Amino acid sequence: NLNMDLLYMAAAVMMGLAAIGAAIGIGILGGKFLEGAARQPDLIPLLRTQFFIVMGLVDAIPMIAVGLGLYVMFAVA
Amino acid sequence: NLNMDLLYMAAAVMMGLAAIGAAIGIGILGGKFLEGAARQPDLIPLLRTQFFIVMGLVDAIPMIAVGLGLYVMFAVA
Amino acid sequence: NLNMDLLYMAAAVMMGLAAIGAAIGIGILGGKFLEGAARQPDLIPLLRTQFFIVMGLVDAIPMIAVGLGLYVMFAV
Amino acid sequence: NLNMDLLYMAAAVMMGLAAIGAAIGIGILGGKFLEGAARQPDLIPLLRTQFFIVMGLVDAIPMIAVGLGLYVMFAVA
Amino acid sequence: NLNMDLLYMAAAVMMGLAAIGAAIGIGILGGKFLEGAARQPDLIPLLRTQFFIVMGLVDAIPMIAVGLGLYVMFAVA
Amino acid sequence: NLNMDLLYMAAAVMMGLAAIGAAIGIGILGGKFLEGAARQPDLIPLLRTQFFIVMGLVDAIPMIAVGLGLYVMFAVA
Amino acid sequence: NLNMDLLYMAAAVMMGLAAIGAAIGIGILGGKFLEGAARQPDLIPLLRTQFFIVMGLVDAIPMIAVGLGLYVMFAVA
Amino acid sequence: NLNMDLLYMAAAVMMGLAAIGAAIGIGILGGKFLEGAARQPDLIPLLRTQFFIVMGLVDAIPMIAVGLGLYVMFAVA
Amino acid sequence: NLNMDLLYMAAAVMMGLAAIGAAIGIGILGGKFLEGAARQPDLIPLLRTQFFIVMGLVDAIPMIAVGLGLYVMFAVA
Amino acid sequence: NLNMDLLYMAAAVMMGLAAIGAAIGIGILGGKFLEGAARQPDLIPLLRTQFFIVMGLVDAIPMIAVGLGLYVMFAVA
Amino acid sequence: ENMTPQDYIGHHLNNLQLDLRTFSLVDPQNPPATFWTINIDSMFFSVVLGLLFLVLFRSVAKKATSGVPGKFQTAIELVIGFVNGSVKDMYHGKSKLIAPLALTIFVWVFLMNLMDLLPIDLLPYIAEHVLGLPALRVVPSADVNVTLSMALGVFILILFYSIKMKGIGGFTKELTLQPFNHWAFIPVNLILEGVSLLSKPVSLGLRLFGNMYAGELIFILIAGLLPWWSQWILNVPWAIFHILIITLQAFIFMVLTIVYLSMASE
Amino acid sequence: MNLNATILGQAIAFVLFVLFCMKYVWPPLMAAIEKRQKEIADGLASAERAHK
Amino acid sequence: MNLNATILGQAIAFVLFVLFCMKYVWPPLMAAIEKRQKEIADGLASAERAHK
Amino acid sequence: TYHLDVVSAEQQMFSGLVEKIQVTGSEGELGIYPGHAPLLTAIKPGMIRIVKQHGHEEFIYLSGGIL
Repeated sequence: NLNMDLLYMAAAVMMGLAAIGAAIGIGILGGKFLEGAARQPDLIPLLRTQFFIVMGLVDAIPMIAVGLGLYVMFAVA
Repeated sequence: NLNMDLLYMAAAVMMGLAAIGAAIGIGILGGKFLEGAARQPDLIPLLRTQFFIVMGLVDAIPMIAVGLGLYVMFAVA
Repeated sequence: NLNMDLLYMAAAVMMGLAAIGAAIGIGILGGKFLEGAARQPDLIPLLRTQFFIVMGLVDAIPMIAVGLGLYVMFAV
Repeated sequence: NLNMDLLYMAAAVMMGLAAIGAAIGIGILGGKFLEGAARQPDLIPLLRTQFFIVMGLVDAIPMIAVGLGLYVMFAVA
Repeated sequence: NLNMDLLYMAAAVMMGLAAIGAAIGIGILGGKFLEGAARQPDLIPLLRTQFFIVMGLVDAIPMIAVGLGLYVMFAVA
Repeated sequence: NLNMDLLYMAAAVMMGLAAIGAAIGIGILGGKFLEGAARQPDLIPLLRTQFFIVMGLVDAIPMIAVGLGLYVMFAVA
Repeated sequence: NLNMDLLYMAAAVMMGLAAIGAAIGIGILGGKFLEGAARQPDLIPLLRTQFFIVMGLVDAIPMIAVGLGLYVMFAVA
Repeated sequence: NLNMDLLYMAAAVMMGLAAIGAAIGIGILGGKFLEGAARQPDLIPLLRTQFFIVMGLVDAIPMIAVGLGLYVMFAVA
Repeated sequence: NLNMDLLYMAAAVMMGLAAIGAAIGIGILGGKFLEGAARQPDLIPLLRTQFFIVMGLVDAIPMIAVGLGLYVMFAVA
Repeated sequence: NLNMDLLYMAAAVMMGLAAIGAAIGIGILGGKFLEGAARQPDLIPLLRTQFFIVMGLVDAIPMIAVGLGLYVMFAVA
Repeated sequence: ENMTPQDYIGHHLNNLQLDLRTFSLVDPQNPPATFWTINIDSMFFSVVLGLLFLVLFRSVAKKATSGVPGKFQTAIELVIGFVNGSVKDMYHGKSKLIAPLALTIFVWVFLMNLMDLLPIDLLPYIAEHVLGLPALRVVPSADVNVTLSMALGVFILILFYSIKMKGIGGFTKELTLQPFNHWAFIPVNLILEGVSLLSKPVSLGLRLFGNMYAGELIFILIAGLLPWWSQWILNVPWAIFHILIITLQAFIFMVLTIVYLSMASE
Repeated sequence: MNLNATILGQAIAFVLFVLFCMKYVWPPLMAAIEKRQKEIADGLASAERAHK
Repeated sequence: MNLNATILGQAIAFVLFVLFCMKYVWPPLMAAIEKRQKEIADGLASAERAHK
Repeated sequence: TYHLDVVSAEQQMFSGLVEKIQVTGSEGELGIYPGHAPLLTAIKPGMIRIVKQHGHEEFIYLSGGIL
């Protein structure tokens, strides 16, 4: 039975830590982007481009985590 | 009984960690938004729009975690 | 029996981590609010509006966590 | 029996996390208060009002945790 | 018997988390107080007054936690 | 036999921690990248090179961790 | 009698969290003290006074934790 | 079970904590690298040389845990 | 079997947390020291004399935990 | 058999915590070193001397933890 | 005398309780169950120290001169002006109560803490052997019941002043409407502000209790565990630190009392 | 530790030391200190008035 | 355990603590009192000079 | 509204009451509403936006200075 039960916890930890990492990293990076926007409002279309360029790197691993969590919760269950 | 007593802890880890991540990430981002808005009251709506844009990125993974924690807690029971 | 006491442990984990989140994030936000008020003391009524705007989304998840803690605790 | 030994542990974890949260949140908020007073101490009476106005919300939830921890320790026992 | 083993651990968790919270909160607040005192000597007494105003609020929940951990240690176990 | 679940648990831990680190370190580094880019908006092609030069180092150990987590999950388990 | 090893663990956790709290609080506080000295090097004997006044509070809870952990580890065990 | 599964958990802990440290320390360090490179866009070679000098020391002690976790998984288990 | 083993686990947790505490605290303290040395290099011989004083307090409490971890491992066996 | 198989986990805990502590401490220290080197580039050979001075104190506690973790793994288990 | 070190440390944490049902001394080995069992050692040392404070201050308040003050009068007036300035700095009302209340709090708590410095087993030894009493511990502030006693008194003052200086109407408004300011959030607002009101006195009492208790408990440990020839090198570096603690833990009590009473009315 | 009736006995000792202090101890000491302060202040004030 | 040895070690440590006190804690207090009587005498001296 | 003065070393360039201004401060664009906390900063060369009471905007070109 435990082969069924524990897996929901093993995905629980994965999708908790993924959420903390992604939320905190994007919060920091977006905060710096916002302070840059407030000072150089004209550069907004440039800083936004660079912000999106960089965000895909922080979002890289957390989505491995979240997809493996969904798999384990539904695929192997 | 023996089975269900652990799925509520599986939900608990997901949602505690997701609440921490989302709360602190939005806290940082909103703090930077308020600083930039306190420098320039005139840009407040533009900074608000950029804030809401980035904030959608902020709580995506946290909200996947909230959905799956509610699922486990009310659909797998 | 062993069933119920673990429910309270999970409820405690939920409602403690929610407290951590909702305290630290609103502290980080209110510190910036306060320095901005000390900077533009006339715009205080204007800045407090945005402060609550963002406070709501900060509290978004901790409140779901709290309601599920109370559910697990008393409703099952 | 095991019930009280585990319930004391549940209350312990709940109040411990509540204390960490409330203490660090009011510590940050107060650090900002003190810096804003240090720059100009005639706004002490005003910053010290906004300070409580915000501390009332900073310590909202942590006292929900304390409130239920005390309940579990003294009412559920 | 089984009681004291777990009860001592519960008190231990409680007071460890209390020690983390109070120490870090007072560290931040005192760091800001000392930077303010270095910025503007001759205001040391007024800033110290305000510092104690805040420090009194910081340590509340940690001190309830310390009190109840000692209660558990020397009253229940 | 029951052994197989602890391997998934171990990979969950390993990859979650690798995700935490790989997210937050790059979050900081990119926040500073943007902060530097807002200052000298013409030095983006240079700062953006130095950024990858350093970012190669940040994610290495997280990448080792992620690969070993994947091996443990699919190959061994 | 299994009782003893668990009490040793309960003392270890108390003293470890106390060590973390009392080390990081005083590190943050001493960093601000030192940057204050760098600015007003002739005021050092006054900021040492204020620093020792405040540090007696950072070590309030951590030293109680150390005492009770050292107690449980010897007196009880 | 107990033999093989726990060793994978020990490696998981080792190479998750090593990931945390080796990621966040280099993120912090590279943030200041990129700030200096934004203040002094001529020094970039000198500052990157200093950055590698220190980064070797930063990453060194995580790598002990990395090699040792690979050893534990493959050599021991 | 498991009586002597777990003593090593308690020593491990104790020394691990002590190491984190002393490491992070002296890291912050020496960071502020280096900043003060950079701003006024001709003042270094005094800031170092104050740095050692503070550092003595910082690590002081992590080091009795170090002593007790060594005690638990060797002396209690 | 569980006795030494868990000693492997104990060394894992100990030296993983040591790893993150030393890594983050040196990261902060080096970040401040680089900022100093950026403010006074004529001064690098002195600030690096001081940095090596204090980096020996930072890791001092981490290094013995590494020694003891390696010992527990190879010598004991 | 078969004192095992774990048992000697035990006897030191025993109060000298007297039972009020029969006015009899509660023996350490069996603790009777009841709420009616006064801790006698502490209440004595507490009333005695308050009497010593009041006598010392009165034998000068009845003589103080406006010329060049004596070397003893000067020491008292120093602390008088210190407490008076701490009050003036944090209170502007006309109440005559606040200043003497803070003076008594500061000096009395300071003296009670001062007991912590004496050799642990001096008075307990004299109390067992010379008099015959079964147990004694001589630090009043290292006991729960006195500290929260003062906290509850100050709490009743908090309520008295909150009612007087803004009336039941403003008091009920503050309790309910804050901090969310909407009548929708009143139900929750009462819990937060209600306990947060309760948090002040409880935390006040426990800040003093925990510190004094666990600063005493060290001397009991250093005394019992280490051999006589090694006790000093760990004892004196602890008392040199508790000399700072005893002062700070009385000054903080005074200051927070002043603050709670002044922020209640204004 | 263990709560006791002593929390009640100590509330008697506390209140009584606050009343006797409030009445007898504080008022006279502050009276004497203010009596010194006033004399030096106004004496020097008279001194600077006559100088002009 | 022998209890007399503990009473010996506590006496040793108390002697050492008193010897620290006399030479680091007491001199400051007497200095403060002496300096406040110096101040008060001068301030009375101010009123005497003012009468002159 | 508050009182703004723009003065060169040679001649006065502006005066009067103002609703707000926008300057390109040294560390980044900046905006001074009434009651603003005491601030001191260098400003980069460029235009300074004024909106005189009753909303009358005007631009002055400043080669630089200290605000």
